[PDB]
Amino acid sequence: MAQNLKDLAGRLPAGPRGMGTALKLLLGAGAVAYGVRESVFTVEGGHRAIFFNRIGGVQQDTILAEGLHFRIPWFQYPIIYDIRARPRKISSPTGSKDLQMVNISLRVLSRPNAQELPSMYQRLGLDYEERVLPSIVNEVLKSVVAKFNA
Amino acid sequence: MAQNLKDLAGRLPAGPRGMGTALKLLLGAGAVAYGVRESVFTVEGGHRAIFFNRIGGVQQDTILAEGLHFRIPWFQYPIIYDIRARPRKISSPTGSKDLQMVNISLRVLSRPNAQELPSMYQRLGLDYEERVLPSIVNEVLKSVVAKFNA
Amino acid sequence: MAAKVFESIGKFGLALAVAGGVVNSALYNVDAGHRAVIFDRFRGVQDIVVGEGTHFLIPWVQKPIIFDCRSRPRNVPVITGSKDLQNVNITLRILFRPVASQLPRIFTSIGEDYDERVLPSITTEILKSVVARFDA
Repeated sequence: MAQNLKDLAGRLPAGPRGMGTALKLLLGAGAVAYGVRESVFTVEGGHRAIFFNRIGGVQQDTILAEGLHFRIPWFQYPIIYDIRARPRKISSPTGSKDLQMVNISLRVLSRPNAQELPSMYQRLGLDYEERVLPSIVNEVLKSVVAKFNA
Repeated sequence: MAQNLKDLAGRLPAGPRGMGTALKLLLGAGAVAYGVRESVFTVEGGHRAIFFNRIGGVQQDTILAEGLHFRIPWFQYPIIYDIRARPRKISSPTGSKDLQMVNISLRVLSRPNAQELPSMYQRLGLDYEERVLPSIVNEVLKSVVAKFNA
Repeated sequence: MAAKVFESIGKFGLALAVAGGVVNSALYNVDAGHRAVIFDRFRGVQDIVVGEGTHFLIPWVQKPIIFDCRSRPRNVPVITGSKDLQNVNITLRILFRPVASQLPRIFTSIGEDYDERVLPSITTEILKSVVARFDA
């Protein structure tokens, strides 16, 4: 495979001095274009992306309104955080006051923040709501239904 | 096979006097490089090494911080001694005071010391922690639980 | 004269590209809520937490230790024996997070995955401690 590439490279005509410099400039322009391309998270309508990074520390200042906001590769990892709502529902079998097994459902509408995207995105994970809601709902229902009769 | 090697060696051109000395110098440099190479253990991140020793006993004094420390070849195989933590878990069924069988678990977090690595590794081998934890854990559990009813 | 100028331009461009590559490899922005730390052998991960600004790494020492210093909830179930000795299943949610400053030490001893080594042990031992003293 490498032999074919070498032969093709050699077969390129040895044009005047200007053509090589033009090719070098074109390659540089393409690289710069790719670098600039990555550099703004096109977070979908009604979404956000705080910066995602690793930076020997992490500064929670540059928090970033809809769409157009300023990333870089491995400097700003984005992930398109949906500040638009995402709902939830959780149930609970409680030993009620009469010790009757009370199965109560509970639809929790927890949404993600924009200028405090951090705690969400990384350590709560992209799956923040899943990590958060289930057993808090369970505690709620069991505590309050052990407090309430049928 | 040897005949082919002899023919290849003979086929090497008999050039001026200088390239022979140059080849000798290159061979010596390569040998020195390999000798240096074997002599610095890359005891992995967070690990350690004593001088695993083949002379003068195993001097239990020249112990080696993580990473940047030096093995002698054929006098120093610093197999990678993991001073980092490797957890453990040990259980025990005991006859409680009422002669009732009771299962008791106990997860231990035991680590080796860096500046007593010499006998830790020599004496207690690479697998110090496995050679150590179980019997003490079981002695403790049974001696304390035979005392403790169920 | 033109050929020399073109050669110098190409050499300068190559040098600029190399310098930019090095700078980018050492650099990475301000998210919120990690605090990575210089991962150095001589001292072990540098005792200093590397500050929350866009605070860098020098090459190859700080394998980005993504000290995700934000918060995570962790649910530990315990099948605890109550006073009447009824096997009660109790699931405890512990919200938790690491400490900014001592992320160096945290990696020298444990590593990036500090959290999972701890929460289950304390939580199980302690829910047992508690609900053992308590009835079904």
